[PDB]
Amino acid sequence: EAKHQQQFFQFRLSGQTIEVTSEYLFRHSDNELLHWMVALDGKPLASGEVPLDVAPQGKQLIELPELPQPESAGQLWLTVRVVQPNATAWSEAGHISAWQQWRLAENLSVTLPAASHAIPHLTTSEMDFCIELGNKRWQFNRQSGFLSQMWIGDKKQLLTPLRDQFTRAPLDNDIGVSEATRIDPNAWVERWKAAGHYQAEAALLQCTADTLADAVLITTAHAWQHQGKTLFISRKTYRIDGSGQMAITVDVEVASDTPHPARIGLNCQLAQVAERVNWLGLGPQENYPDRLTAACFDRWDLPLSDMYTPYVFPSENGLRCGTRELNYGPHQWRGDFQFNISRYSQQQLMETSHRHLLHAEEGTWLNIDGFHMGIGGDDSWSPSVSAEFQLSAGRYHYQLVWCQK
Amino acid sequence: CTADTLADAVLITTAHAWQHQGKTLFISRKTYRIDGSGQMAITVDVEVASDTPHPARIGLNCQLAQVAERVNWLGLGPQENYPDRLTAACFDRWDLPLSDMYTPYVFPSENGLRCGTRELNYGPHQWRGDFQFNISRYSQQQLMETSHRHLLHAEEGTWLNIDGFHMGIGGDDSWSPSVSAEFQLSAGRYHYQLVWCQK
Repeated sequence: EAKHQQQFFQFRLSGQTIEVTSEYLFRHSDNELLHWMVALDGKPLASGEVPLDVAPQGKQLIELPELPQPESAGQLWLTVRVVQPNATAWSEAGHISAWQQWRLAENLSVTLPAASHAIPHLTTSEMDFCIELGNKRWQFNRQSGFLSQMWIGDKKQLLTPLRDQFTRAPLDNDIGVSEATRIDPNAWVERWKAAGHYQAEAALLQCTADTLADAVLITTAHAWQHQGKTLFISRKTYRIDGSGQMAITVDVEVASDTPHPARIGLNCQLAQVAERVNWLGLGPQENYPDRLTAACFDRWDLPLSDMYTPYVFPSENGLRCGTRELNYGPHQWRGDFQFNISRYSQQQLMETSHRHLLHAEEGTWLNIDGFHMGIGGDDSWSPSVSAEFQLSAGRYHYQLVWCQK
Repeated sequence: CTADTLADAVLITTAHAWQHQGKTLFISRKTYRIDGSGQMAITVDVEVASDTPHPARIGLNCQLAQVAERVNWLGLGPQENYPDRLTAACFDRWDLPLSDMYTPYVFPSENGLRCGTRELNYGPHQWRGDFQFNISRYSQQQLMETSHRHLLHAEEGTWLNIDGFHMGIGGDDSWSPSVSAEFQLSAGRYHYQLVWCQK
């Protein structure tokens, strides 16, 4: 982020041309070339290299060629980079000094899914709701109202039920100068624990199931309470399609008087560990709602070890925003969400105070959040998060599609 | 366009798409739920293309067949307020005549919008949820076509426009786009829920 925000080259896309403005004051652009690439949902279509000849604090105009626009559904992204060909005394050959990305024309998906010939079968137990579709199987716990288990063949895929998560591991900016012996009432973590965010117990309100013509609909509605005061109300709709897709639509209502939650989304612990994570979204670095300018939208395939940022003081880390697709092992999640996946739970990151004392848990912890709250950074003793990055709307909605690839 | 009965409700799933010259601009997916108590639950999800210009409105539109003399809404009022001009309005219960719902601008344009509305009672109809509503005797197409307020004529029934999201009005100048980026409909995906019942 520091590298992207301190670039000596500013880019402005107008129509099809690109205005490049140098911020150098004394040197001429003699060791830089511009490399542009157009990608449809992570799949490249066209590319080219244009040398840069920019005067100090000057202007240059680059006229792009005919950009291919296919009729396939997706979003076209244009990414430009500045590459230094020769080796400077402080940089190697091929060093990138600046980059920028823009959203080109979008082709919305208007096609219809094929008719599901096979229909899901629903068994209504006294304490469970079990949906079977060939190899696929799901089991909802009627006592808790959450997705208790998923089955492919005879292998369990969930160690813990897929629940909601309105809390995160407190960051260094959230704690502030608050200790055990000194309590700062303005610190975000103290307001969260004072309102019972970390101690809220989910109470089941509604849990119904009914079969449709070609699908099975599960309607769940919970409420989080603390000392008789309701903080959050979550209403979820689960749809099992005959093609195998799980459509989860979640609506969250947050009280106005309670402190703004740091996270609105889901949480689970998968029973299978994988060595690769392939996500289409903003990356490949750790990015947040107030720190996503450096990240670029593309398809990134990275090992699970790089999903966890090795902060010595444990906190929330590894979040990737603007994620359009996420492939992990046999699981695929689609929609617009912010995901973080690691081997350590959020409660372990909260309890532990050193990274060397952290231990990898069974399975893999995954946190998919429809909405995430900022990190701040103006100072480490006062709330530094701007009002535009705080979860203060009151009503939130997000849709997830869970399938097996 | 599908319909199916539930254990205690009837679900209607509709999904449309707006196109122009072979290019899709907006995609609307609606879910209608008829409950046994009489409530209509309409959940609408709208997808807007990024390259197209930002729409000025995302919501519903209808023309009721009954005219009423009072409008009773719980929300921000009692004046005409907009997403960038709602600081003066206060949240309360306002009961006002239908004649005051239309601001008599001599040059016809969009008017009468009330933001932050939590409930809206008009005749036998009651709408609940979070929405921005404007109700008048003149359609939006008539306001577009007509250039004077004295040439406007009241149509049959009453035109109602309930919008989940509304875009700003500007006002810095009358010759350049004055609407700030925070008041523009540029998120891409929008969702709103309405409850229509008879009181």
